[PDB]
Amino acid sequence: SNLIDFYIRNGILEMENEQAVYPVNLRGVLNILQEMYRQYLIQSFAAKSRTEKERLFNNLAHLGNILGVNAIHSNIGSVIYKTYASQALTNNRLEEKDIEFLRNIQNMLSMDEATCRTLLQETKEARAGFLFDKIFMAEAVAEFRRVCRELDVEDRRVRAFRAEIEHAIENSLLKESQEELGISAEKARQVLLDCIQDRCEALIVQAAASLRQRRQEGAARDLSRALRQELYLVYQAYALGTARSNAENDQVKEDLALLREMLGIQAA
Repeated sequence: SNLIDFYIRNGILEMENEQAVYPVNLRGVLNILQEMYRQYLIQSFAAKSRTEKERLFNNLAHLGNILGVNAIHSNIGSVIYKTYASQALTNNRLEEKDIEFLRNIQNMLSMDEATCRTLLQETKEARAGFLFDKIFMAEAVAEFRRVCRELDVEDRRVRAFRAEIEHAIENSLLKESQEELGISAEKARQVLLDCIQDRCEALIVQAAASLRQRRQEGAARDLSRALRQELYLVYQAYALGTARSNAENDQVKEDLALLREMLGIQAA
């Protein structure tokens, strides 16, 4: 039966490749017929010795003889034999290492230029992990824009800005615009109003929270005034007004006024 069939397999009757085969199966777990070809095939894609080169592909033949074109399937094969070991060199270790291992990979395979037809297909989405869930960080969400250009070269503007906001605030002005321009290197360059509606609803919390009880809203000012009750907080502007006047340096002179012109411009 499938019992005299496997007993026909008693024909192929390898121990090695046979065992290894079924072994590669029952284990990994399945068309008794299927893996049969499978394992064999990649076993052939191996190193030659004129007669093994023969028995193998020769029985590899008696195989198609079994199944008995569909042989495009021997392409769905290496396909993953690639994709796997492929994206294997995924997480940035591109090198001459990839270069190296890779080729040789497609070597013990068929694969015409199709290589690329995946080389990136992989490298491609290879990013779709990171820059997709760029949230779980922002320096990475940017790290995408870092390398997610290196290889591959919609609220995509949201993080773009958020990662631009958090990064910019923590973080010259116009060449850093080039850092926010790294964002225009992902999103449009006209979404400053999703930037402003994104950098405006931030200043507040500092106003609301710094402004609450004992000593200062001078801090929530220094950093929130790092942008570009009513007179009460205009006193933090008064507070540093003198507190800042901690040197009366040439600049201290100009940064104190316009700034105090901002809390003053952002009057109330």
